[PDB]
Amino acid sequence: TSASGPEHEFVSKFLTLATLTEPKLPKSYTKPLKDVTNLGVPLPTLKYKYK
Amino acid sequence: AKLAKTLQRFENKIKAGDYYEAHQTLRTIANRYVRSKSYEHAIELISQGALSFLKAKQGGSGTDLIFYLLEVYDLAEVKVDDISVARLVRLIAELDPSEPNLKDVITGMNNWSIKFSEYKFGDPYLHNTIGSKLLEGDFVYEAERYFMLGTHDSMIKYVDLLWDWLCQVDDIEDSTVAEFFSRLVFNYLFISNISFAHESKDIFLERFIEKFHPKYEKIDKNGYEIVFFEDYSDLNFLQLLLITCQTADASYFLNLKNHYLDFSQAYKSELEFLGQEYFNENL
Amino acid sequence: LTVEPNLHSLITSTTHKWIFVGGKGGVGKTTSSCSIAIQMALSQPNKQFLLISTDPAHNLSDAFGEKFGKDARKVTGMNNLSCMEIDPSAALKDMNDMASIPGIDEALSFMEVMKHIKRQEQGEGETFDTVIFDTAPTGHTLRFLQLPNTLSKLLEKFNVDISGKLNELKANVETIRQQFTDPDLTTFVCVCISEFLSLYETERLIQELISYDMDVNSIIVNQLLFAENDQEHNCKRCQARWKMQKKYLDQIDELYEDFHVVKMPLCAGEIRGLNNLTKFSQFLNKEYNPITDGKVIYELEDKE
Amino acid sequence: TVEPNLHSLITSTTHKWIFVGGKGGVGKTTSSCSIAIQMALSQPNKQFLLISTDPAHNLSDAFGEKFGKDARKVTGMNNLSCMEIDPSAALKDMADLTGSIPGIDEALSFMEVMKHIKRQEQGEGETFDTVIFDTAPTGHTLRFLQLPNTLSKLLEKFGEITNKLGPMLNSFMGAGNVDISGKLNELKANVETIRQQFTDPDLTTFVCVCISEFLSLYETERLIQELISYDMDVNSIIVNQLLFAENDQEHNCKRCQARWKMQKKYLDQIDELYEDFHVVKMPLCAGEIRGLNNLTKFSQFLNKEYNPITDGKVIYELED
Ligand SMILES: [Zn+2]
Repeated sequence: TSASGPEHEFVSKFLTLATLTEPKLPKSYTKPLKDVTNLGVPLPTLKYKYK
Repeated sequence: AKLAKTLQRFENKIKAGDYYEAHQTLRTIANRYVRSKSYEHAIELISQGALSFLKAKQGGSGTDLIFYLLEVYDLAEVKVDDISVARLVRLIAELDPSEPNLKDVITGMNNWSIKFSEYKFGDPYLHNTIGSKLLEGDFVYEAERYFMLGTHDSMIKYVDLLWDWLCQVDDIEDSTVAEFFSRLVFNYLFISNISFAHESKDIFLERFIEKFHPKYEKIDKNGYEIVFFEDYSDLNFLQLLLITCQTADASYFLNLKNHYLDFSQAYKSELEFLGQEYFNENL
Repeated sequence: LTVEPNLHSLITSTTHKWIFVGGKGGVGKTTSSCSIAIQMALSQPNKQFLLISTDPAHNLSDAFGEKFGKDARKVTGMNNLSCMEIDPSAALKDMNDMASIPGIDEALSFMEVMKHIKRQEQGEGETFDTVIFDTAPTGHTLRFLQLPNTLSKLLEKFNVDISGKLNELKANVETIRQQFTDPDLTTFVCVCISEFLSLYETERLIQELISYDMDVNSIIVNQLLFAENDQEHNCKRCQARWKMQKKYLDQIDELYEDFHVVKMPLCAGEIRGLNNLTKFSQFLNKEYNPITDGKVIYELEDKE
Repeated sequence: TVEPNLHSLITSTTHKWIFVGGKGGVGKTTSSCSIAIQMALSQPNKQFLLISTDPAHNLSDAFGEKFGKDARKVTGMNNLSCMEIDPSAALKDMADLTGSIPGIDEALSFMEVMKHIKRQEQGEGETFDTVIFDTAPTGHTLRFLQLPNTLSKLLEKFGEITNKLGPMLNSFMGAGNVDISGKLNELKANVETIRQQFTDPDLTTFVCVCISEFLSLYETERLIQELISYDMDVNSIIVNQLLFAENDQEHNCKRCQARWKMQKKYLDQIDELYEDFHVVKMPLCAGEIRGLNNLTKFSQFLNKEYNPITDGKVIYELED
């Protein structure tokens, strides 16, 4: 189970580094939809049909 | 007092199944109001008329009258507000999801809401209802977009369709879950709704855990949580990616990408955009 | 409730205080105004009715064969109908001599006529329950109904300071409009003839009235031949004319399905005096039937 | 002594364009047909074209033969041809500024009709000496006559603004800079050419058609004022559908007698308002007149006034 130790180490450390200060934009931040001016990028089509 | 009467004469003709006559009568009357610039009267008459055609399963007539309504909305410069949108919501309810013109009708409604509000992409509350209709017609990708641009309730509905869709997939995998999950993270990051990004992630990952029992441990630091998966590196990347975007710190973004070289390639376009939006990476 | 080709419901209505009659161009307007007034007075003996003309041609005096004017006079032979003939342009012009915005002229003109009516009720102790307004054939006399809206927008955008005057005038008109837009208090009966130009002008009038939020669902169609039915089929000229009239009657029936479309016969001798006017007027209340009622019409012509 | 007929017009050798117009079922098409026939009969050495732009195909109905986009001789005439077109349909078969600027739509439409005429002459269909234009009942088809003035004032405003600037910004802004302006000036020049002839009273006139009734009289005064504002010559009025009831009680019951009374009232008004016009008073015929034979018999009263005492037999012979 702990064979994924390498990636666990990285996640652990990275999370600590990032959360050392309050992230600039807080979790509850929402850009007012009135101000939203573009979509970002099309995501790929899924191979699976929806039914 | 006269308006109530002509709408009764009309709904008599509709109970009788005289749909051509009903449509004819209403059009004469509506036209006269439109011609005399009596727009409130036309709006009430037309909308009511459209409603009873739809209730009577006369899709063609009802849809035509919805377009007529939108024409008058545009003519009378009807601004997006609660009453304006409610007329359309009440109509969307009666629309058969199979109507051949569904997408046109919805685009008509949305386009009015763009022109007469300050939303580039249209009123969110309207989007919530439109989304649901589209999904009834199996127009999944269109529903996704409208929900994305919707309300809190739309976010819940968005998670539900995606979750239902993942469950429909016969051959589950490691990369499969991420194909669906990544859509919430990316889309809500694209519109900078961090709150919906977090909340959708939470709902989705909890359901994933409760159904598939993956191996995981919750890592918690300063009030933030990463669900560390043993077999879903994709999922780790996507969670850390979100928090990275919140910080707007290029070095964290770089660290994150350097660790997950494959995901950096896989999400190349998405990451270039996030780098621009959150970072400052314009070329 | 299916819409009867007569004015019965209006004639016996107890709620209407203002009945307007209008129509452009030799369409039997004055006869129609007079006939509506007579029918209402006869059907409602307990109420007092005023028939007022703002035509300068003194048309009501001509129609009844008595001299009417600025002072209300009972028509001889009636206990409950009075007539007035005024000229509001002339009344304004004398007032103005004694020294940009649409609807003003018309507002001040119509306030004058209201003033005169109210004054006439005061000085004779008889207040009128309903006024039948025979409107002037030319001009847009009710255009002032749009004023409160035009002027309210003007005030937002905003020597003698006229703002107070403007607001008072807005308030004055809004008071009128409250009653003129109430379908139970006020309605407009259109008068026309079964011909292309008249039908076109009637559609215009109706649209004008709808834009004022004035109730309109009555159309009197005059001068109908009913030529197939009289007998003495002699007159193929009349038969050909009837054919054309039927064409436009069909158009009216389809355009104004929800209106009271009342179809009135042509009478050879133009109808004058109380007696002839009441006999003819009855067909506003109960439809003329050419088969059965022809002899009534011929009596009038026969009498000359 | 301005004569109550169209004799001087009918025998005129100078007119190339005769317009006929009137709103509201006033006998317009019969009047156009009658004018064309009278001119053709009185001037056998000339070739005449009667053209309708009414989509109802009224001339085909009036003569009882099928006419269309291609000029056809009316059967029984050596000298008269008929055309029926639709300029809206011709234009569609052939943009914001057409809506923005008044007269443009009408200019391009009318240039199309003239183009079609000229082509029809050219492909061995004879050159026509005079065209009788049965105008469409609706719209302001000659509004283009105002265009050269509207457009000239627009080019001055264009000349004031553009020549303010540059030439850095002027040359950047101008790809095809002269081009759109070239097109406007060409169109202005095209219309001014037409106007030169349409405002020439010896080349062009408009005959109004009406009935002796209040609304028609009112619309006719409006029409006349419209034509004066285009500088179009107008001094002919045909008044149709007159009963002259006092002169045949046999055909004229008291209903008709009463109607005639009313008609006389408006005839008197016309006589006083249009003292200097040729006011031609035409009799009602009960049966609407169709075919060359009936149309030529009736049409003669445009040239020499109908007299109800003397000519009544001619009219009552068409009725049966
Ligand atoms: Zn007759």
